[PDB]
Amino acid sequence: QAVDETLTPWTWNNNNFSSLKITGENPGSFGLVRSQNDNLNISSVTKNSSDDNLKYLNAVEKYLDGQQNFAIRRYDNNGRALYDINLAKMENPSTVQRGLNGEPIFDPFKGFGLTGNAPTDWNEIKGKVPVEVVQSPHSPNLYFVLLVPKVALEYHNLNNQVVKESLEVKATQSSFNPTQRLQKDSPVKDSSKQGEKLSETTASSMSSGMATSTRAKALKVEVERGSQSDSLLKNDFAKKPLKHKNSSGEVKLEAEKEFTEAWKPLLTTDQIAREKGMGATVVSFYDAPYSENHTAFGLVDHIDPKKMVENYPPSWKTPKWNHHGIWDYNARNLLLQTTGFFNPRRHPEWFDEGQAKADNTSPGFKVGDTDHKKDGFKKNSSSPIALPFEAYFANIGNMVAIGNSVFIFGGNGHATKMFTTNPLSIGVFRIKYTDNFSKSSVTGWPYAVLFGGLINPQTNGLKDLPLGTNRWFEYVPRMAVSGVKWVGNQLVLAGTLTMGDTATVPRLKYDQLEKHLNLVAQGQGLLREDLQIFTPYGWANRPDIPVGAWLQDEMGSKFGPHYFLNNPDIQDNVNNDTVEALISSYKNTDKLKHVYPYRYSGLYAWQLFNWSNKLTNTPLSANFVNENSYAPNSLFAAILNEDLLTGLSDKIFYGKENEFAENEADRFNQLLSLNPNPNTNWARYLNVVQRFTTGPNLDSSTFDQFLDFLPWIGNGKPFSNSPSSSTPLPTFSNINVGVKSMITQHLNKENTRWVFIPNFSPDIWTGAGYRVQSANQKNGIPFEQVKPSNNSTPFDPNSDDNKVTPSGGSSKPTTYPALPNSISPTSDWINALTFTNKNNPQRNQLLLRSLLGTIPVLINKSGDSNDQFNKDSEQKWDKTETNEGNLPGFGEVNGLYNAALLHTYGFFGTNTNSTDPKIGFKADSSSSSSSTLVGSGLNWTSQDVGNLVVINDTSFGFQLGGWFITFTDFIRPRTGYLGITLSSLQDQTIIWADQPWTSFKGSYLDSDGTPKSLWDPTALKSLPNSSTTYDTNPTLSPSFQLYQPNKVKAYQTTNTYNKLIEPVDATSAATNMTSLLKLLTTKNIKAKLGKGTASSQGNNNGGGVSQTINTITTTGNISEGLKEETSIQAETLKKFFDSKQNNKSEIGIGDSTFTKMDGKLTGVVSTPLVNLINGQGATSDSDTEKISFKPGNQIDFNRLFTLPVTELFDPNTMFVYDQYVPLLVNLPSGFDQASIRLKVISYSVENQTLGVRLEFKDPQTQQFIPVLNASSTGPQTVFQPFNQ
Amino acid sequence: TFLVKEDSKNVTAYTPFATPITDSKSDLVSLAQLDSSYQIADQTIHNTNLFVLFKSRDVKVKYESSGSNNISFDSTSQGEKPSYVVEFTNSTNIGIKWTMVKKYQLDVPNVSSDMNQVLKNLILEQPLTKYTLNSSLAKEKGKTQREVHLGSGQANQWTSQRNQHDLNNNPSPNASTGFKLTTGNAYRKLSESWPIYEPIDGTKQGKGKDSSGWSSTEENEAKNDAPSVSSGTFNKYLNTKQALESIGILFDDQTPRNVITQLYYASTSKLAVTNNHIVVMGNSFLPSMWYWVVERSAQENASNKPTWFANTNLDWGEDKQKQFVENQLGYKETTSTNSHNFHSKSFTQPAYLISGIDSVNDQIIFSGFKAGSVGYDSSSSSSSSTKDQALAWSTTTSLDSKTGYKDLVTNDTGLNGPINGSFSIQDTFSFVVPYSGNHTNNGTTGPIKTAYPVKKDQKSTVKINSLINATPLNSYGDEGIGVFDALGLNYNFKSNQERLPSRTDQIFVYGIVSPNELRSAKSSADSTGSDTKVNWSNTQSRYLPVPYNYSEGIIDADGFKRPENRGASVTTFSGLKSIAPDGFANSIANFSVGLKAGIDPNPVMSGKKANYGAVVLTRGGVVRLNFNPGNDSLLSTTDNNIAPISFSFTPFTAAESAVDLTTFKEVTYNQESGLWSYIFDSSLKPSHDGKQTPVTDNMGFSVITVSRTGIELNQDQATTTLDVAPSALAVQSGIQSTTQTLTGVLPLSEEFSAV
Repeated sequence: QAVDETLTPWTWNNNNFSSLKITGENPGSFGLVRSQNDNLNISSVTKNSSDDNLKYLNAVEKYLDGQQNFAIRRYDNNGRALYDINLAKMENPSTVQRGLNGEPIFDPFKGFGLTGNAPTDWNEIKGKVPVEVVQSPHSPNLYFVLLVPKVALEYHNLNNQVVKESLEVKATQSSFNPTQRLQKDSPVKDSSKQGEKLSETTASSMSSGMATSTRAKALKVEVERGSQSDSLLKNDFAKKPLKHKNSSGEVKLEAEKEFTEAWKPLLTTDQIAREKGMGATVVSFYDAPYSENHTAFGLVDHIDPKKMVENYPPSWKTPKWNHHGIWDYNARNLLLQTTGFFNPRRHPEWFDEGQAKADNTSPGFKVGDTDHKKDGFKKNSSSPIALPFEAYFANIGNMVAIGNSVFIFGGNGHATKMFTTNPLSIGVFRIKYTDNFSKSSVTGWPYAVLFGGLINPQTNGLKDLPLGTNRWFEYVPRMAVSGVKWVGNQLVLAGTLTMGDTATVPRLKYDQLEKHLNLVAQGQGLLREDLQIFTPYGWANRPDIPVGAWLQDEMGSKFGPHYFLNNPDIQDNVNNDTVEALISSYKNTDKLKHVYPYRYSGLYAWQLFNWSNKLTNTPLSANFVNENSYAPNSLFAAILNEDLLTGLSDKIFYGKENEFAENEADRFNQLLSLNPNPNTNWARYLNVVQRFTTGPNLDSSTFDQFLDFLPWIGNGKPFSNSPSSSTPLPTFSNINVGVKSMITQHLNKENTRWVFIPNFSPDIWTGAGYRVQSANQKNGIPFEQVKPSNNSTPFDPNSDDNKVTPSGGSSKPTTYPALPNSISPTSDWINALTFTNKNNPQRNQLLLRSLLGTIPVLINKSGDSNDQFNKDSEQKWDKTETNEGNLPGFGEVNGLYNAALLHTYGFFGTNTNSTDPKIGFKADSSSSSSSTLVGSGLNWTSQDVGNLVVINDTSFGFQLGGWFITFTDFIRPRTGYLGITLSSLQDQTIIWADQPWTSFKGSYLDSDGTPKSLWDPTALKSLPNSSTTYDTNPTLSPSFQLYQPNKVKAYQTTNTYNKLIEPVDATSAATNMTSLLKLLTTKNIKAKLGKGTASSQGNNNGGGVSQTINTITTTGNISEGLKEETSIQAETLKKFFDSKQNNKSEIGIGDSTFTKMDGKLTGVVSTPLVNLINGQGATSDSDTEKISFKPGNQIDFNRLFTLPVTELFDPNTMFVYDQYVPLLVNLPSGFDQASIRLKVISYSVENQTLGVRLEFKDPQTQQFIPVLNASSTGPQTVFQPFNQ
Repeated sequence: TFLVKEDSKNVTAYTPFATPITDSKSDLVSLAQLDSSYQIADQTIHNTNLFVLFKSRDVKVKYESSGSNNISFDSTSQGEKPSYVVEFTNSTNIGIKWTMVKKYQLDVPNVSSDMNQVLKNLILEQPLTKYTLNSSLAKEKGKTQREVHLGSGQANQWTSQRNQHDLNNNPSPNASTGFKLTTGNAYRKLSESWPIYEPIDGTKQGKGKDSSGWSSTEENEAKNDAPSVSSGTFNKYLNTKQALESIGILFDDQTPRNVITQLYYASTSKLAVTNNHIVVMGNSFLPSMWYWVVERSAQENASNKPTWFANTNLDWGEDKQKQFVENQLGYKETTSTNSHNFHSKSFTQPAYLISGIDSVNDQIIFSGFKAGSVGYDSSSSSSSSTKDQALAWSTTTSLDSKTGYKDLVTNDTGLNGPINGSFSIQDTFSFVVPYSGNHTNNGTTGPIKTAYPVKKDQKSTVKINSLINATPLNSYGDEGIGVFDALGLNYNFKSNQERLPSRTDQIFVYGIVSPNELRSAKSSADSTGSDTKVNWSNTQSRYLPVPYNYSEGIIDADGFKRPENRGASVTTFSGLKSIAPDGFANSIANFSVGLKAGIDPNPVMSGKKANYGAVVLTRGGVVRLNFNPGNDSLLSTTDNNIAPISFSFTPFTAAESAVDLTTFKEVTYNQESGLWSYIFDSSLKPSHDGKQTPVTDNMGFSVITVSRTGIELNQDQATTTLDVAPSALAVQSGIQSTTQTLTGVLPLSEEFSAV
């Protein structure tokens, strides 16, 4: 029962909890503690070949019950421990006895009444470790605590052949080649099935029009239900004239021939529900620090996985399928990509069978039969979304209490995250209490049905992020959660969030998979990366064209209007007269649809905008959702609607309004919104968010200008490049990059004076890799960029396919006379939303991954012998019109500039190391060339998010890897303020570690008014083995990826970027590039940058504390960089930043302050007066030493108790009258008698006994405190007339 | 003490225990000595006095082109049953029994000479129906600008010939001039009668304004295709008799009564009260040109006459917006012999689909959609180029207009005439004209001119007259621009994207009217002979299109348009497909109902009057009207760029959109709570479908909770001046049922309510 000093306070990685600050009637701390003993040999528990995970996990839990102890001790408001609470070892525990009104029976000096018997489920609960604690908002002395199996901590220490990665490194004995895991051969036309292709429209309706055209007519798509039971009469979306390659048998997604040692969860969602020892548990309990019966239990609830999985939407029973079905399914399977919306090929963490169901077959629907009319009907399902062990504990942690209920928002995932596997919080649980806390109920729901009410008006940051959904919840939001807290009157949630997939939205032309390996690998689950990768030349004209149209021009000699190569230079002018001929004739019905003769193409932002799940003005407004992100790729914070969260039902009911279409004829007229069938309640849940935020209160190109301002944590230098003509150029923004171009000759020459800029002269910086005839012709470019299919001569303007006859026969050409000056992935075009490559999703993805410091770079050359790339006489920043400026323009990370990113990282030149590492990229013109991506050398990842801490009534922030981030203005916005402030870590011994977040020991608000964070350079861990006996060219680690070869033709020596750089077969390329394939392992990047060993020097240990920069009402004011009156907002913000590169602290950007401490850092314990590191540094209550209760021999009882005790206090508030305070409490001379009084806590008039607690004005805070030293029994005492 | 409408004639006070009071059921229609044919329309409580609006189904109004008493009740067949507003006071020893106090009879307007000239040739589109189709709405494209101006067979001469036509620099010769009236929805004169059949397709079916043509054979053919209870094929027409009856059109056996009678009986719809005035306006379903203003001191036996909305010079926010609205009414210098129209006789917008009427703090607040009214030709012969054609055009702001709301709305684009059509921008299309003012493909060439689509050589031989639409859609042209305008799809390509306000289509009218200008309105109503105008200063108008999410194919709204959006299946009204779940059969025509002003109960700064904001329902979202109680005027901010603060549109979700708007029964405001409530009575649904199938879901009720949100005015020293419009928030409250017949909701208390 009493305190044991052998248990030491600690922080759990999954929630970063260490202690709860108790407040109200008796303040103090609860905090987690564990046994300090080393030599924990978990590998002594044998795993055989003939047994399953469950009896192994029970043997590990039983073994760890011998090797380790855990508890939640209470401390006073000065940091001093009271009682132990080792839940596995406490003697004769009990639940609390109740009155007939359900109230717990209580009297403060006696404590609670105990029933004399333990709670339910006590034999299986007692082994679990407590990991989070919270206090009731409305009920006194009432608390909740969360318990989990010991493997929810120790999972990282269990043996690697059961706790596998989602990928394997192998022996690499054939030499390493990352294409060996990739299905890569392209599909082909079926030599026996050509005749079923979509028909050309033989006659087209006049509609009383007059214009005419010679171009090939629209394709029909006919679909109708017919009279047969399980066949339509027509179903033209189901047509399938293509088939796969037969390279040593058929190429298709087929798990049983590919995953020979398939990854699967530790336990299934059904096992965790039935095996009561393996589920998480929340219990209510009661505590009183100075009673005889000081602690006892309330109620026990299991956080049952079936109460989450039976609350998933109907579409989550068929995650292999989506509401477009058959045509999308076939286009995906032909391109060798995932089908559905949340399939286990990308997201196995939520599936009971993991990689064993990572295939396109058996989608819950009839598909693949010999007749196109037979496909597209509902059937039985065998691979639904679940909640298996790894995802389950990431869905646990981050508690809050509201009314007669308590919630669980889930963790950051560091209960169960591995290097290649991403368990995350997918929803929220609730426990609700009934009959005055005599009874309970437990439930939970996924974030998809909660966040679906999000809209563009609900954020002061960027618009159009991929956070939208529809009547089918195929957008699946999940978070690494920082926490949930009260920010003054408003309840707030924070963390990092998954968007929809921004990267794989563009889709390949059917034959070209052999030359675009990264885009297919990123679609295959092989490249688990969410950053957008530039690949434009191999994309089809349109992602959504039905596959029966793809064969309409195999030669390319007609530039087949319905299906062709994506390039924007060669597409229609459809003017005042033209639309009535080429497209407005094809009217259609309840059983007919069409594909139109319009030529269509665009760059990455066109593809992304067209088929990503962007937010709009309306909610439920995303009828296309390409896929879901592998890991969190956004910051997040939001205001959560606490009374609506209190008022939502436990059970969620869906119906036929959330089912996918049962047949394709009902899919043909598919309503995007429909009435809930009024017994159902699913649509109520959408309104739990009032407001949200994602980054700075900035808009358009201004957000890219902010991206350049922050320092890179690998070296402390800004991405801006302006603090030092042959000088280098920035990576994210476009200001001062290339040349000032007059846009007055852009468009079809159509209208470009006062249109796009706040000033008389329309000057725009054209960016890197731009196209011009000459420096004298820097304004626009004329049409000359024609592309053949073979050597087959020009695109042929003024030909009959490029003409129409209008009313009165006055024919004219349907093509552009002039074009935009740039296509490069760095492009910013205010005037051209289809040639711009920057986008609002990418602006937020770049913000997060440049904070985490792990944006990759594109390479041709390593630092090795004869391989080297140079700073001098090999790069020309002033000549970005030609190959000597070394812009890749293919395989590059979107929105940014690679050579500038390489320079800011210091991969070439003396920027980051004492000698030139000579790693980089060069655009050669003499021969074909090969390329691949590599990491920055840093190891942080987007799940590395720590405690949400609330600073005051409107300001809050959190730790995020090497940063602390603050959302200072989100609750009460202002004009001219950026709304975010940031502090960087400084310690290179943390920043260059191989799993760096394991050194963070928790974050807290401190008594001097600053948030602070704990760090320990001794807490880092190596990789699972030392590579044993061989060089592991692939080394699985938290910043590794299987980046594929991209191969390309020679760059032109002049006019280099006037056309896109042409790709070639990459399937054999890996043998030509071995020096780059070795640099895929991030340890070799550290070795070549000089960071890989003790060569970093500095502190040998030096653990301790970190603190955010000082702040005032002026901090983050940028009102002179906002607005416009003489130029464009990003350009004046660039002028405003360039005088301030030496003085970033007034912008709210800079390095943290830091202080060292000796020994281990394990965790804080916190209370309203003080914070104690490791629980050391406790105090004598030095402000209150002179204050004490009078002892029983100093009281003359009949002087007090001649009057009944009924009138010694005010009945409306229970404080004792002022004159009787010095009659019961000793106080020093000259003391302020108004600063202290006594509160009655229990009494009985028939015994004349009065029980009291004292309250005093804290010198530090505008609030009352107890005086802890006031007696040998603490702040509580009793007085009675000699009758005790 | 909760007075609840027991039926169409009985109102009874319910105790807070949700129990009727003994001997409290009262027959108000008989209590007011009005025959049983009367019924109660709307009731309000003001100083614990219950007022009632009585509208009878026996009323019959006749219109005569000749004479003075042009609009008068048809007393020949005992049809002189004008509508009454009756003040009822509880006058006893504290037991609920109402009594006559005053009884004001609302009389038909007196038509001046100018209004007479306008109404003689005026024609009203048949009312919007619950079961109405996009295709139904759709009207075949009219003569293009070049066809109207230069004539036929004048191609490639635009450039040359445009100068003398005061159309200089005009970049769209193929710009629609309107919609042909030869087909579509039935356009009938006031003295005529609407049909019960709505054409499925308004490009092919229906005979439009040709009443003689419709009645000759097309009426019989439509009757054959669409019978009245099925046996009908329903391939060209829909028999919407049941829906016409439901939304309040009077019927003689089967044929509806005359249009003047229908308009009057619709105008007797709602009731807002003041300590000195009582105002009555029309319902939301079909327009209402005239609204009665009642002087509470007027004699019991005296006559109360309304004011023509045409005589109410509303302030649309900008003189430029007002002239936009004015210029589409019709040609100005008609001078044929009598071919006068609304614009020619100098009258403003004549028809509003009044969403609702309410009062607070002695101030009256009104809101509603601007009902489209435009000129049309009635030459009947050679013949006019524009013969049998509506003269309307979309007025969307151009792509290069200066960023900012003010600039947007003030943009000269379509000042006088048509300029929009089809255009190409980079890798996408913009139906909006890319240029305005003096902007072109080679520089600056001079101002862009626009003119009314009427040939000048025929200035004396073109007979132009006005019409009134049944919906906000001013221009019915089966065209892309039209659809875009309807759906709110028009966007600029600049750095900061903006929705292009269609200054003359889907316009949303709202404001607060003060007692002085109400007295001015009453004086206008009293005016005899010369017609006198009414000035409403504290009013505003906002382009409020239907959400694009209600139309199949349109996924999002942005400057970049997906190429498939150019297809005829989304370019035209007729090709458009509706996925509207709010009980409407259409997804083009917006519709508003249920304005209820309320006092903000939250504390306010001392010396500052308490906030009162009004909430109005629309298609796919709520609208909050923000007012400055310090001046009792619309909330406004100094920075022009900012959208008028007075306006705030918050979209709905699946639960709110599912709530039929055709079933709005009553709206109650909880004064101490500060939360609205929108009672929807499913029972209001028509008996039979538009295809004569029985309605299977006529049972149930639902409510929507409208709660204030955002940052309010005069909250604290720091919130004395505002920049962000307070925004409402609608949530499906949780009071829903399908098996029950609603009788009334009781705002029992803060924490409780009864059903």
